[PDB]
Amino acid sequence: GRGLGPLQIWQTDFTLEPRMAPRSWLAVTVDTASSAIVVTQHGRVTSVAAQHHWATAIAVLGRPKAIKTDNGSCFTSKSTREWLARWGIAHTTGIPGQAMVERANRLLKDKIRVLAEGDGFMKRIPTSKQGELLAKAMYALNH
Amino acid sequence: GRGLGPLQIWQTDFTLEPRMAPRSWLAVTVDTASSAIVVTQHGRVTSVAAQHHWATAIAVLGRPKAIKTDNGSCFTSKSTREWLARWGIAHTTGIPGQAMVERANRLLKDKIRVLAEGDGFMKRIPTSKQGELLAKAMYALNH
Repeated sequence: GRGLGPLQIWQTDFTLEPRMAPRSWLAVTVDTASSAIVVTQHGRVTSVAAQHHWATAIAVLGRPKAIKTDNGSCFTSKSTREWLARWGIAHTTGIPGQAMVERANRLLKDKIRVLAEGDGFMKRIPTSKQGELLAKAMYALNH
Repeated sequence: GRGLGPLQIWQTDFTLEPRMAPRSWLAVTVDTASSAIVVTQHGRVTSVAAQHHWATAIAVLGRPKAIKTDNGSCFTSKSTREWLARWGIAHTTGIPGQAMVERANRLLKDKIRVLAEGDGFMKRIPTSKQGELLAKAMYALNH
């Protein structure tokens, strides 16, 4: 039960991280209630990538009441609008307001760099090592 | 803080689900403290698949104190033993004891079937639809 606790509102963004190429587009959600982050990697910034990301974020965090994004085409497309309506999730792009996800993006890229360099990867992370490294970064920031 | 709450012990298993082919091996963790489930799909049952799965489960659930599995080769290999030691996670295969993960396996396969059939997929789920369907099943059982 929420009671008087924080409203179930996420912020979501994409951030480009070449250390994670070829799937260098990181989709990042921050739960504004808890500050928990979910991150997934994607080859291309698309509407369907956003939807795949949120499907995973819902599995992890539960179904939010609302999601805040910017006005990027992957978020304002008919496809994305319909996907969010299917889920019953309200969507805002703010006042024509997401400092928390901007912070998450920076903390995540910094952590990825630190972990990668720790493993001796000074440039791109080998593809076979990326999934666990990304999960380690998410763990590091959440737990 | 745990206080007097349940110990941070997981149960993990693999279960084969042809509706999810070609990545029909589902790695399933249940957190015995909360009954939360994490599921990932894999093409082959291997030590590294187990490790990839747990990396994701740690991102979602936090680092457990211990994990219970059976004596399958993917769990008792030198590779897996070393990976768990790297993380500082105790590993048991029990008394030469994981009813909760067996229940999770059944609830998950039943839910996958229901969701798939709801979408009109009476046999294998099209590959492009599997990730979101699996995430939906995980959501359904956790939230």
